[PDB]
Amino acid sequence: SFNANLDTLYRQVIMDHYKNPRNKGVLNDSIVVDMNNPTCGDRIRLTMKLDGDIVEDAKFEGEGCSISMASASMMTQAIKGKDIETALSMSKIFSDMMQGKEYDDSIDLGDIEALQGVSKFPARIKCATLSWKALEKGVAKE
Ligand SMILES: [Zn+2]
Repeated sequence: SFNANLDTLYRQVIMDHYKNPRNKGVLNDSIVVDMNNPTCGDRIRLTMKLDGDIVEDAKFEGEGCSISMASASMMTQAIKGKDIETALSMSKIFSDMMQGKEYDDSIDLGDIEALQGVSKFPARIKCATLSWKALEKGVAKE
């Protein structure tokens, strides 16, 4: 069916980020945040190189389900070059998309919109948010 094909296309984007992750590794001279989601057993180490308040670079290492690792990939791709304020606005928009609301759709959220499917399964919301919590934890360390 058509809804099925659209779901499959979304899923193919998510699997592209899971099997072709962006920004894998660990940055030198960076903020390091470790974060884990015991409710799925996902763990991530996010590093961020900030130029003042500009996300100059962001990498992650980790192990978890397709959702958490794909979300980390999409987040690192989406926030690079943005200021902290914009990254946090993107985090709030993503949270709203996760909660099922009408999120702000006039700022570059890139690949992240494929993760809207996950609002359908509440238990998987934690997977999708792991990286963003690390991001927030990262930038509340100034
Ligand atoms: Zn998970």
